[PDB]
Amino acid sequence: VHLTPEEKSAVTALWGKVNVDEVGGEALGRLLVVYPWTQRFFESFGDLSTPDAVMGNPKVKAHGKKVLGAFSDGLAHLDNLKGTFATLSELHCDKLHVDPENFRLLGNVLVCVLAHHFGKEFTPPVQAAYQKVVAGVANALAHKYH
Amino acid sequence: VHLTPEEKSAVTALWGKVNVDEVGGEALGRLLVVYPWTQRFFESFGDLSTPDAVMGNPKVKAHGKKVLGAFSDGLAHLDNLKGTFATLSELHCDKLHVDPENFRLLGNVLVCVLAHHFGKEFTPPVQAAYQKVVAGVANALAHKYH
Amino acid sequence: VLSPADKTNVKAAWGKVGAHAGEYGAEALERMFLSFPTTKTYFPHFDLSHGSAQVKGHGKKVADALTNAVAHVDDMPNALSALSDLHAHKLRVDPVNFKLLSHCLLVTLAAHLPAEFTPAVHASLDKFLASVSTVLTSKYR
Amino acid sequence: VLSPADKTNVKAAWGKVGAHAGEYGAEALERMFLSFPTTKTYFPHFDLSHGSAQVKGHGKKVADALTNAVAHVDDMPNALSALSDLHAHKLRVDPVNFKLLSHCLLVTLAAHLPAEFTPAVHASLDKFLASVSTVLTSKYR
Ligand code: HEM
Ligand code: HEM
Ligand code: HEM
Ligand code: HEM
Repeated sequence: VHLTPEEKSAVTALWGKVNVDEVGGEALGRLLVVYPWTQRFFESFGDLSTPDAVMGNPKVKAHGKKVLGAFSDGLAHLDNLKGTFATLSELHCDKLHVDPENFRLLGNVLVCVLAHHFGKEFTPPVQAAYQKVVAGVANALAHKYH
Repeated sequence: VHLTPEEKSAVTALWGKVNVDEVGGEALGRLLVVYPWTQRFFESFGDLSTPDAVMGNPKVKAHGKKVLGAFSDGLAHLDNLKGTFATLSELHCDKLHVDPENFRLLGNVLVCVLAHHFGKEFTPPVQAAYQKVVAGVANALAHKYH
Repeated sequence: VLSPADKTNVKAAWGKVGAHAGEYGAEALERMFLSFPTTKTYFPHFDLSHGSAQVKGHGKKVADALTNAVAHVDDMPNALSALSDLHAHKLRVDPVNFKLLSHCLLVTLAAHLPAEFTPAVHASLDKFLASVSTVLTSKYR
Repeated sequence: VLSPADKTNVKAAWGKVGAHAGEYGAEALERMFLSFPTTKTYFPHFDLSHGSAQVKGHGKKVADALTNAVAHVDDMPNALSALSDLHAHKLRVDPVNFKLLSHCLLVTLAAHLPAEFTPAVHASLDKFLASVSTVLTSKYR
């Protein structure tokens, strides 16, 4: 995604230090809590009437688990995301009917969860690249709408 | 994009009766009035302090025709909107700094204009077509952001 | 977030809508399902096909509900708090959809009241539909 | 459009930031300027390089603006009334920028307050900043 080496370094460095098991879930829980309408796409998860069961909820953590794997996917497919998320594009759009704004919201949350755990070590410069990564995926994801 | 011969028909049909001297200006006028922050990109045009002011303005009527123009060109290459707008996209994104959400609002203003002119001749099936187009242009124009 | 002038037209417009409120709400609702298919899913228990009766049964509701928001335009978050709970908590509608139904209302109102759809009114109406929308989508948890 | 409980987290969050105010506003601003570079075109004359005393002067002006908003919370159009004339009539800031800035204050706070940036919290500040922005961009004519 036209990123520079600089922006590639700062990233792949901080992604390694990512809790491949707890961040995906931290994100989806946060989306679901702040952008509650996103909850409609997750009835089969069950209890989400409060911020706590949401965060706690296994399925969420279980799902956020996969979601992130897709982010790590492109984070080493930066020259071809449109491809990387084709099927994922076909799912959320044609089959799920998820409004593309939400992808920009989730990734924007993904930047918040990352900004939580890595505090100071998440600098404006880093953000700017991630913001670029999230933009990519986000749009790359909306493609079956292009 | 990709409409259906059913749609391609109703559009090219309707497009014909459009007054290629008023509509473009109509849309650009309402854009400016309804979503006023957009005036910011038009200081060079002069007086735009009141609806009548903006709508009256010939600088607006002038620019409106150029804009309408590009739609016409695009309606003609529904199979290559991305390329058709390639330079305009560098123009609007890299050079002018317009936020893409605004391309979507001009497209919706246009559609309100076609409804205002063509009254009930502008039917759900037809607007649906047009909505496919203006979305298309909107997406096409936004590429230097993709 | 409106204005004295705005409200004036919101009425001036409503005015020439009067007892057509249901004829319109339908068309808006239909233009919406037609132009933006994803919005359909919010109505599975619905024969959406043209002329659908329940669709019109809805059109009149929505319109009336708007007629309310115009009258109680100064106490909205309150006079429409039953609909927010419905649309935010229960139904859980994406805020993006209120943008579409609103656009379609402006289009509908557009093609049926060519004289009240003046740039300054359009601007006004747009602001009004904007606020109502923030209401019905403002109680999420 | 904020539940009495939101305001709670807004004041236990505002508090935990206190003197960092002017400091964090500068960091919220830099993130915006770097992550979303078009935003720079609204400050033509400024120097927006790291440690720019210009950014920091403003960052605080901004953070003060907020604490002032976190005060007259239910009479915002009126408290922030004047700032609405600057960003809406004089500067005509694209409303999309507000969303950009708000997302940065957020990321700024979650990197400097892990002890108070829990979910229920996060959604409170977002509802808040959004209402803040709605107003500062709500007067356009
Ligand atoms: C851009 C960020 C996102 C990524 C990377 C992502 C990724 C994924 C992945 C990898 C799956 C599992 C696919 C499979 O193997 O079956 C999935 C499923 C799903 N996602 Fe997302 N997602 C994102 C955003 C969203 C948003 C914004 C929503 C709606 C609020 C959403 C709703 C769903 C739903 C309902 C499923 C279940 C699909 C099924 O199993 O039938 N996702 N997502
Ligand atoms: C998506 C629908 C739009 C189309 C088809 C379109 C098309 C055009 C065209 C054909 C030109 C003149 C190019 C030239 O002669 O060099 C132009 C110029 C311009 N447009 Fe747009 N435009 C659209 C939306 C917008 C929006 C939403 C804005 C911001 C509110 C905007 C702002 C401008 C400005 C400031 C210029 C002057 C460029 C110059 O003088 O170098 N346009 N546009
Ligand atoms: C102008 C904005 C809107 C207004 C004023 C409005 C108003 C209403 C009203 C008055 C009702 C029925 C209330 C009752 O009988 O208890 C209703 C129901 C409903 N609305 Fe809306 N609405 C709006 C936008 C939307 C949008 C954007 C959607 C999503 C596409 C939506 C989806 C629904 C659904 C699914 C129901 C329940 C239908 C049923 O099963 O009976 N509404 N709305
Ligand atoms: C959290 C939302 C925001 C708040 C609370 C805020 C607050 C303020 C305040 C308090 C001032 C100085 C007012 C005065 O002393 O007269 C100001 C000035 C200004 N703001 Fe904002 N602002 C916000 C968002 C934005 C955004 C998104 C932009 C667009 C990039 C922007 C652009 C400007 C500009 C260009 C000035 C004038 C600077 C100068 O000439 O010294 N603001 N803002």
